[PDB]
Amino acid sequence: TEEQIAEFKEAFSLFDKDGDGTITTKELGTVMRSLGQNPTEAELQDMINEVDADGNGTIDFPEFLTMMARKMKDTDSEEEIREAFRVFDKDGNGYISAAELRHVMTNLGEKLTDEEVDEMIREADIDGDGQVNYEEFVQMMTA
Amino acid sequence: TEEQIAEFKEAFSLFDKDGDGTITTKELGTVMRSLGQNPTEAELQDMINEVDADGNGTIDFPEFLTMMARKMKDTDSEEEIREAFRVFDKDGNGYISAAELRHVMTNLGEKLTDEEVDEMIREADIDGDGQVNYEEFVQMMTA
Amino acid sequence: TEEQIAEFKEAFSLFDKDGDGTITTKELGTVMRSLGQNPTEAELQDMINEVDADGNGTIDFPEFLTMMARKMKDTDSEEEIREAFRVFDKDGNGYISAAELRHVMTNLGEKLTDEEVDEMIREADIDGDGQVNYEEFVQMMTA
Amino acid sequence: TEEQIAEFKEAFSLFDKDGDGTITTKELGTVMRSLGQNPTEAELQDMINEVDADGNGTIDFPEFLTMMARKMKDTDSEEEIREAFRVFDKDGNGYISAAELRHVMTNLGEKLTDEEVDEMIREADIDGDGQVNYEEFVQMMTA
Amino acid sequence: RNAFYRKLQNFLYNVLERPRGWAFIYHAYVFLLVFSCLVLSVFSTIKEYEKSSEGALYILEIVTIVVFGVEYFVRIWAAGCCCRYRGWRGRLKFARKPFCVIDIMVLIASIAVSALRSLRFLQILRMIRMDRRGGTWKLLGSVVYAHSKELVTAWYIGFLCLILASFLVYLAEKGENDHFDTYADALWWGLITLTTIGYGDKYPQTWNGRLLAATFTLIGVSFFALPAGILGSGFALKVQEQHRQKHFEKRRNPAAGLIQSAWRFYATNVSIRAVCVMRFLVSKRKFKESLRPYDVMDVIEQYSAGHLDMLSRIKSLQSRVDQIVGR
Amino acid sequence: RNAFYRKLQNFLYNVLERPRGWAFIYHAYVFLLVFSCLVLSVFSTIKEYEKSSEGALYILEIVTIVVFGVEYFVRIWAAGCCCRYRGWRGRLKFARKPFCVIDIMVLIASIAVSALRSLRFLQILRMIRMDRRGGTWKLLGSVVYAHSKELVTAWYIGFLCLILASFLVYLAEKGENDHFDTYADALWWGLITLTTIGYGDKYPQTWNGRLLAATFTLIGVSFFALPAGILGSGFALKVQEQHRQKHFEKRRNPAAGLIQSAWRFYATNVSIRAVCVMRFLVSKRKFKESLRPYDVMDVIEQYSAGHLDMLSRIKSLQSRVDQIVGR
Amino acid sequence: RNAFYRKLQNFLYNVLERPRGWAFIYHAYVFLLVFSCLVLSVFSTIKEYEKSSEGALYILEIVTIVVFGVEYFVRIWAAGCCCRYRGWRGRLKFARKPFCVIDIMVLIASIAVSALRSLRFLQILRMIRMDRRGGTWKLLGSVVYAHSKELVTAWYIGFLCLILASFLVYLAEKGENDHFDTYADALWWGLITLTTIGYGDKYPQTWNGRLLAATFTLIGVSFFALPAGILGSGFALKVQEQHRQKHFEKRRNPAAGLIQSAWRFYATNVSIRAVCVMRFLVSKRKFKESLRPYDVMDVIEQYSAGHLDMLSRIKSLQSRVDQIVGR
Amino acid sequence: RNAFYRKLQNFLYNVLERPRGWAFIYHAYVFLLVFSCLVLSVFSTIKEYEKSSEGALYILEIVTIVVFGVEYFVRIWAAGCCCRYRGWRGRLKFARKPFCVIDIMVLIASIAVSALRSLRFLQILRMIRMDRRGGTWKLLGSVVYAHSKELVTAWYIGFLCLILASFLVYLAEKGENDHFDTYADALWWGLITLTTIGYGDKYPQTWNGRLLAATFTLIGVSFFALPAGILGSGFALKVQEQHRQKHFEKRRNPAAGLIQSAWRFYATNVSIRAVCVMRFLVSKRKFKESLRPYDVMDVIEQYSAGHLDMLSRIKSLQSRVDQIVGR
Ligand SMILES: Nc1cc2c3c(cccc3c1NC(=O)c1ccc(F)cc1)CC2
Ligand SMILES: Nc1cc2c3c(cccc3c1NC(=O)c1ccc(F)cc1)CC2
Ligand SMILES: Nc1cc2c3c(cccc3c1NC(=O)c1ccc(F)cc1)CC2
Ligand SMILES: Nc1cc2c3c(cccc3c1NC(=O)c1ccc(F)cc1)CC2
Repeated sequence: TEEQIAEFKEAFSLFDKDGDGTITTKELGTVMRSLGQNPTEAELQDMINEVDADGNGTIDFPEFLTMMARKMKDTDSEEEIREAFRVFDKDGNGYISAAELRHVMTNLGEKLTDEEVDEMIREADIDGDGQVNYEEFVQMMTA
Repeated sequence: TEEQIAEFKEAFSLFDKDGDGTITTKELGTVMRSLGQNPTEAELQDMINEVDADGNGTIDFPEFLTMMARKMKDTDSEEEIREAFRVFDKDGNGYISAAELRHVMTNLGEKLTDEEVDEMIREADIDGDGQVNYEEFVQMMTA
Repeated sequence: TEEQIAEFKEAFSLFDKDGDGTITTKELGTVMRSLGQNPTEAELQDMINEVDADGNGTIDFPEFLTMMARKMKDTDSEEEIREAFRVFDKDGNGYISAAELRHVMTNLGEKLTDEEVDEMIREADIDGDGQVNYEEFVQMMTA
Repeated sequence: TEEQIAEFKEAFSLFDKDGDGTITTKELGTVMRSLGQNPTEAELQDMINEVDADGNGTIDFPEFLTMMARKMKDTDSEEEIREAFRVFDKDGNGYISAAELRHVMTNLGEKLTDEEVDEMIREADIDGDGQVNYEEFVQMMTA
Repeated sequence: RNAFYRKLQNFLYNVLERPRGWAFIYHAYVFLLVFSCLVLSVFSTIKEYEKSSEGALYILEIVTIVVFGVEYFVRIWAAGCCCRYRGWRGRLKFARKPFCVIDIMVLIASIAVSALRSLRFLQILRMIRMDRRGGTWKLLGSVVYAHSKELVTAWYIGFLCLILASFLVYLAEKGENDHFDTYADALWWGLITLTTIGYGDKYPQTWNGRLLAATFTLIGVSFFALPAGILGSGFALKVQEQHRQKHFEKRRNPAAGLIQSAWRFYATNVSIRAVCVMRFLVSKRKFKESLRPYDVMDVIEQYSAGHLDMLSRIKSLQSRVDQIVGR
Repeated sequence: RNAFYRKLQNFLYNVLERPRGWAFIYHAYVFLLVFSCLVLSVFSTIKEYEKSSEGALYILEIVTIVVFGVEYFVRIWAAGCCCRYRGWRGRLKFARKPFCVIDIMVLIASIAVSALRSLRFLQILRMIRMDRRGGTWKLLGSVVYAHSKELVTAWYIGFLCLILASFLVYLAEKGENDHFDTYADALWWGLITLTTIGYGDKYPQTWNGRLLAATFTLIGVSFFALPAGILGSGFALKVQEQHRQKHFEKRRNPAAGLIQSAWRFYATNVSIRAVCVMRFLVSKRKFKESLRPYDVMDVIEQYSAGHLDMLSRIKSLQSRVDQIVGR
Repeated sequence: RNAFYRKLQNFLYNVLERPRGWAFIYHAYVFLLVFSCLVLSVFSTIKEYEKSSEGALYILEIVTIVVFGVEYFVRIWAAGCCCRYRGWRGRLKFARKPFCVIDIMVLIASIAVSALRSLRFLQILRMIRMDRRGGTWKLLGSVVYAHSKELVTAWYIGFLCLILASFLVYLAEKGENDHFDTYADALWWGLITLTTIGYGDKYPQTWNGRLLAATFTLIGVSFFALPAGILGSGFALKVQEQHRQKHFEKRRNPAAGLIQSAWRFYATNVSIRAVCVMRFLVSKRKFKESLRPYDVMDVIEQYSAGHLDMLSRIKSLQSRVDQIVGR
Repeated sequence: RNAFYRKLQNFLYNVLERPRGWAFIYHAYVFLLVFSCLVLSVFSTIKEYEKSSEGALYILEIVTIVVFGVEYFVRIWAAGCCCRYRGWRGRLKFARKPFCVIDIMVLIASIAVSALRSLRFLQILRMIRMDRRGGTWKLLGSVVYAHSKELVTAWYIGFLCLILASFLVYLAEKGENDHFDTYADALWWGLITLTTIGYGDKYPQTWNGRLLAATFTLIGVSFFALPAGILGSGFALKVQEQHRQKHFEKRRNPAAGLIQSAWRFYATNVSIRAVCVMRFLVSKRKFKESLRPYDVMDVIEQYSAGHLDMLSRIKSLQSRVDQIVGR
C-alpha cells in the first residue's frame, strides 16, 4: 500500500546510498556492516544475483518492492523446508527431540542466539512432547 | 613495400630496445607497459612462442615482417571465428540479439570499452534486426 | 577409592582452571604446555570428543573418573595392538628383530626417547632372542 | 690404492666437518654451497639415502670409499642411458641432430654450460654426421 | 500406554514400509511364500502331478491370502505414524496409494477365487506388486536414460546388421535349404542366431549361406551383446559413484542454514526485514546448489575458492609490503 | 507477417533437422511408420498371410510416401533458416546434401513402384537413411578406434583359438563322426560353438572330440565374448566422462577473447598493429588450447599454475622480509 | 640346530599355509593331481574305458592319499611357527580349524575306500576343500553385496520378463505346437531361451509365438546377461581401486603411534597418567580413522587440512601487518 | 647417393618393422593375402569345390611365397639401419631373432611343398608368425595377471557349480533319460549348457532334471560369462588409463638430467668427483622414480611437496614477523 511503498522507499534510500535507484554491492556491504553482519564477496554477489532479474548488478525500486511482496505461502518453500527437515529427521519418523533440535539449530550451519530457539520452541511446542513434529510445523509457518 | 619495410623496422626498433635484432620478453613487456596493458609471464611466453618459429626466444626482423604480412583472409580464421560465434550462438539459429552480444563482448572474456562495441554494431548492423547475423558478419570481416 | 577420588579431583582442578567442573580446550592446552607437549586444535578436539560423551565440549568430574577407571584389560585393545604389530610384523612370522623394533619405536610415528625403548626391551626380552615375539608381549601388556 | 685411500680420506675430512667419520646433511650442504651449488632438503635426503646403506643418515669412510670404487662399466648404467637417449631419440632411428642434442642438453632438465656440450661433441663426433649416433656413444662412455 | 503403542506402530511401519535391516527377512519370507504358490501352480498345470500339486496349493494359497490380509490391515493401521495419514481422513487418503488399492484388488479377487488363466494373471500381478516402491524400475530407467545414445547406437546398427544378414542368407538359401523358404523364416533365423540363442531349427547349409552367416555373426553377435555390457558397466560405475559420494555428505550445513533462515523469516513477520528475506534467499540457494552437483564439481569448486582466496591474501600482503616500503 | 513466418520456419527446421525434445516424438512416429511397412512386407512374403498383409501394406506404403514427400518438401523449405541455404542457389546447395538426394531417390523409386527383392532393398535403404546425421556410426567408430589394440588382440587370439580348436577336433572326429567329414565343416562347428550360438547341427561325439572341445571352448567362448564386453565398458566409461566434462564447461572465456580479438583486428585495419595482431594470435591459441584437452589435464594445469604462482608470491615475501632486515 | 629347525618349519608353514611366490607351483601341482583323479573317475564311469581308467585311477588315488597325508602331517607340524599353536595344546587347537578336520575326514574316508556315488561326493568335497581360506567366496560375496541393488533389479525385472513372455507364448502356442502343451513347458522354453542356451527342444512355431518370442527375447536376453556384466565391471573396478590404494599406503604412522602409546600406557602403571591415557585414546582413534576410509576420502581430507592451515596462516599474517600498521 | 640409400633403408625398416601409419595398409594387405590362402585351402578340402579351389590356390600360394621371400630379404637388408645389426656379423645376429628363423623355416617348407595336414599346420604357423612382436600376447597376459584373483574366483566357483549341477542332474536323470546314462555325458551337458552353447543334443527331461537345471543355470551361466566381462572391463579401464597418462608425460626432465649426468661423469674421469658421482646417482634415481609410478601417485606426491613447501614458507614468515616484533 501507500505506507508500504513509502517505507520500502525509505529502506531503499538507506540501502542505495548513491541515490540513483541502483543498490550496488558496496552499499549493501556498508549497510550490512552497520547492521553488524559481515558479508563476503561471494555472499554479496549471490544476493545481488538473487535480486537482480535484469543482470546489470544493481536493483531498482520496483524490483525491491516486488521481491518484498512475496509472502510466506507465495514463496512455495513448503517442499524445500519439508525436505530440509527430513534431512534433519535422522530417524525419519516425522519428529525430532528437543535436545537434538537445539544442537542442530545452534551449532550447525549458521550459529544463532539461544533467544531465537527459545522463541521458536515457545511458538512451536503445540503439544510439547519433546519429539516435536515438523510437518505441521512447516505447514503453520507457511501459513 | 619500401614504406612498409621502413615502418616495420621503426616499430621493431621501438620493440627491440637491445638493438641487436632480437626482441626479448623484457623489451616486449616494457613496450606493452608503455602502451598501458600489463603482460604476464604466461602471456609473454605464449606470445614469443607464437612468433618465434626458430625456438631461441627472440625474433629477427624478417620474422616480424613475414608474420605481419598475413592478411585477414590469409589467416584462414573464418572457421575459427565461425565456430566461436556458434559457441556464442546460444539458440544455434544463426543470429544473436544486440543485448546478449553487448553483454558477452563487454563482460565476458576480455573486457573491452563500449566504444568498440558501438563501432562494431555500427559497421555490422547491415540489416539492423537486433538478431544480427554472424555468418555473413565473419565473411565480411575475413574479406 | 577415596584416595583415588581425591587424587582425581586434584588432577582435575589442575586441569579445569575455570573451577566450574568443565575442562575446556584452552585449559587442556595450557596444562599440556606446562607439561611440555604442544597440542594442536585437531589434537585438542579429538581428545575432547574422545572424553566428551555428552557433546558440550567440556568434561565433568565423574566423566573423568569413569574414563580413568578403565584398566589395561578392560580397554579390550588386545586385538587393536595385535593387528598394529602385525602391520609392523613385516615377515608375518610372529617376531621382529631388535634393530627394526628400535627403528620403528623411535623413528616412526611419534618419536620416543631411547630410554623408553630401552625400558621396553628390558621388560620384554623374556627370551632375548633378538627376534622377540609380540603376541605374548601384548598378552602380558594387557594383563 | 694407498694414494687413493689418502685422497679419499682428505675429501671426506673436507666433507665431514664434525670429524667423527659421519657425513651429515648439514656438512654436505655446506660443502655444496662452498662448491657453489645449492642443495635442497629433498636433494640432500635423496643423496644420503643413495649413499647410506645402513640407514643412520650418516656415511662412514669405508662406505664412501666403496661407493667411489664403482667404475663406469661396473655401474651397469648402459641400459639406463640407452633407454634415456631412446626417449630422447625422437625418430627412434638411433641418431639425433646436433641442434636438437644441444637444445635438449642445455635447455631441458639440468641446465649446463655450453663448454660441456662443446666438449661432448668434440669427444663424440667420431663421424661428424650431425645426426650423431648414441648407441656406440654410450658404449664408449661405459668403457 | 500410548507411548508403547506409538513405538510399536512405528516399528511395524518401519518393517512393512521401507525396511533397512532384518525386516528384509520378513519381506523375503513373504516373497518366497508367494513364489512357492507360483511354482505349485506351475506344477498343477501338469496333468500327472495335478493331484498333489493342487492339494498343496489349496492350503498354500489360503495361507497366502491370510498373510496378505493381515499384512494389509497392519499396514493401514501403522500408516498412522506419518502425520500425513492420521484419523479416518488420513488413512483413507493413504489407501488412495496405487499399491494399496492394487493390494485390495488382489485380496478381493483371491477371495473371489478361464479360472486357471485368471489365476496365472493374478499371480503375475502379485509379483509385480511385490516391489511396492518402484525402486527397480526407477533405477533401470535411470541407467538406460544415462546411456540412451549408446543403447540407440547398438540397437540401430544391430538391427541393420540383422536385416542385412537375414536378407543375404535368404538370397543365398532360398532354394537349396528347406528352412529359408520365406523371408520371415530367414529373419527368424537371423534374430535367433545373432542373439546367440541358436535353436538350431534353422541354419544355413549352402556354402554361400555359411560364409555370409559367419561374416555377419562376427558382427551381429557383438552388437546384440553390447546393450547388456553397456548397462552392466553403467550399473557398476554408478555403484562406484554412490560409494564415493557417500563419504563427504555435505548436505548438512545448507540444510541448517535453510531451516534457521525459515525460522527467522517467520520471526521477521523495513531494512531489517529486507536483510532477513535476502538472507533467506541466500540460504535457499545454498541448499539447492548443494543438492545439484553432489559430485567432484564440489571438489573443483572448493579448489577454485581456495585458490582465489589465497590470491586475494597474496594481494593483501603485497599491499602491506608496499606500504612498509613507503613508510 | 514475415516475423511469424521466420519463427515457424525456424521451429520446423528445428523439428525436422536436429531435434532436442518432443520432436523426437515425431521422429519416432515416422520411424514406427516405416518399420510397420517393413514388418507388413515381411508378412506379405508369407503365402498364407499374403492377402491381408498386401491389403494393409498398400495403404501403409502410400501413407509412407505421402509423409516422406511432405517432410522432404518442408525440410527443403525450412532449410532457409540457415543463411548458408538462402534463395534458390542456397536451397539447391542444400539439396546437394547426400541424405537429401538419397531421400529424393527414395521418393522417385517408391512412386515408380525382382519387384519384391527391390522393395526389400529399398526398405533397407530407407532404414539406413533413418539416421540422416551419421551420429551412431561416428560414435561406434570412435569407441572402436579408442580400443583398437584390445579389439585386435581379442580378434587375433580368438581367431587363432578357433582355427586350432577346429583343426584338432577335425582330427579327432574325421572318421567316427558324420558331422566333421571335411575341415570346412569342423570350422563351421568351431565358429558356431565359440560364438555360443550352438546350433547343434554339429557337435563332437568321440571322447577326443569332447575333451578338446571342452578345453577349447573354455578359451574361445571368452575370447569371442570379449569384444562385446570391451566395447560395452568403453561406452559406459565414455558416458561417465561426458557427464563429468559437462560440468566445468570452460569454452566461454576463450571464445569471448577470440571474437573480441577478431573485432579488434578488423578495427586495426605500426607497433599498435603489431600488438593487435599478436594478441589476436594469443586469443586464437587460448581458444584452441581450451578446446584440445577438455579433460582433467585442465584441472592439473590449473593446479600447476596456482602452485607456481604461489611460489612466486613466496619469493616476493622473502624479498620483502630480507629488505626489512636490511632496513 | 634348533635355529635351522625353526627356519625350515617357518618355510614349510609359508608354503603349505599362505604362499606368495613359487609355493603356488606346489599348490597347483597338488590341484592338478586331484583334478586328474577326478577326470580319471569320470572316465571310469564309462563302460568302454572302464578297465584302463580304473587301472590308472587305483595308483593315482593311492598317490593322492599319500600326498594328502604327508601334507596334512607337515601342516600340523609346521603350525608350531605361530605361537598360538604351540605344544600339544596349541597344535590340537590348530586341528580344531574347520578345514583341518575336513581334511582329516577326507583321509579317513579315502582309506576306508553307493561306492561310486560316495567317491564322486568325496571328490567334490576335496575340491571344495581346495580353497582352505575362503578367499574366493569372500571376494565374490563382497562384490555381490556391493552391487546388491542392481543385481536385485536385474533379477526382478528379468524374472518378470521371463514369466510374462513364457505365459504369452504359451497362450499363442497352446494348441498349434506340440512343445507348449503345458505352462511348465513354456516356462522351460522361456528360461532356456532368455539365458541364450537355446537347446532347440522347444521353440515357437506359430506367427504369434515367433513375434512375441522376438519382442521378449530382445529384452530378456539382455536382462539375463546383465548380472554377469555388472559383476564383471564391479570386479574390474575393484581391481583398479586396489591398484590405486596400493600406492599411498598410509597405515604406518598410525600403527607406530598406537604401539608406542600402548607401551607408554603400560609404563604409566595423576595428571600425567590422565595425559597418558588420553594420548593413548588419540593414538587408537588415529589408527582406526586411518583404517576406515583407505580411499580418496583421505586425499580430500588432506586437501581440507592444508586449506584451513593456510587460511590460519593468512589470518596470522593479517594480524602481523595490522600490528605493524599500529606501530 | 649414400644419403638417399640410408633414407630409403630407414623408410623400409619403418614399414616392415614397427609401423605407425599407412604401413599398416601393407601389413593388412599381406595378412589378407595369407588369409585368402587359408580360406582357399579350406574350400579345397571340400570335394565338390576341389578343382576350382585348387586351381586358384596354386597361384595364390605361389604369390604368397614370392611376397614372403621378397619381404624377408628386404627386412634383413633394412635391418642395417639399427647399428646393432651392421655388416655380416650384425645382420646374422639379426637373423638370430626367433621370428626371422621362423620365417626362414616357413619359406623353406613352402618351397619344399600328410601333405594336406602339413599344409594346414603351416598355415596356422604362418598365422601365428603374423604378430612378429608378441604385442597381443603381452597385452592379454598383462590384463589377465592384473585380474588373476578375480579370474581364479570365477574359474573356481564356476567349476564347482558345473560339477555339482552335472552330478545332481545325472542323479535325477540316470534312468529316465537316454542322454544322461553316464556321468561323463552329464558333465558334457553341464559344460555345454553353462557356457550357453546349448547344442541341444542333451537336455534334462524329468521334472527333477529341469528344476535342478534351472536353479543351476541361473548360477553357472553368470559364472561362465564372468571372465569375459571381467577382462572386457579391465581392457576398457586400461585404455582409459593409457589415455589419461598420455597427457602429463613427465619422462623428459629426468632423462635430460640422467644423460647430462652421465656426460659429466665421463668428464669427471676428489671432493668434486665425489659430488659428480653422487649427483649422477641422484639423476639415476630421479629417472627411475619418474618411471615407476607414472600415475596419479605423481599428482599426490606433487600435492604433498607443495603443501610441505608452503608450510615451510609459512614458518619463514612467522619467524620474520616475530623478529619484527622483537625489533
Ligand atoms: N539387447 C538388445 C539388442 C538389440 C535390441 C534391438 C532393438 C531393441 C532392443 C534391443 C535390445 N534390448 C536392450 O538392449 C534392452 C536391455 C534392457 C532393457 F531394460 C531394455 C532393453 C536390436 C538389437
Ligand atoms: N565379436 C568378434 C569376435 C571375433 C571377431 C573375430 C574377427 C573379426 C571380428 C570379430 C568380432 N567382431 C567384433 O568384435 C565387432 C564388434 C562390433 C563391431 F561394430 C565390429 C566388430 C575373431 C573373433
Ligand atoms: N544371472 C542371473 C539372471 C537371473 C537371475 C534370476 C534370479 C536369480 C538369479 C539370477 C541370475 N544369477 C546371478 O545373477 C548370479 C551370478 C553370480 C552369482 F554368484 C550368483 C548369482 C532372474 C534372472
Ligand atoms: N571363461 C572361462 C570360464 C570358466 C573357466 C573355467 C576354468 C578355466 C577357464 C575358464 C574360462 N576361461 C577364461 O576365463 C579365459 C579367458 C581368456 C583367456 F585368454 C584365458 C582364459 C571354469 C569356468
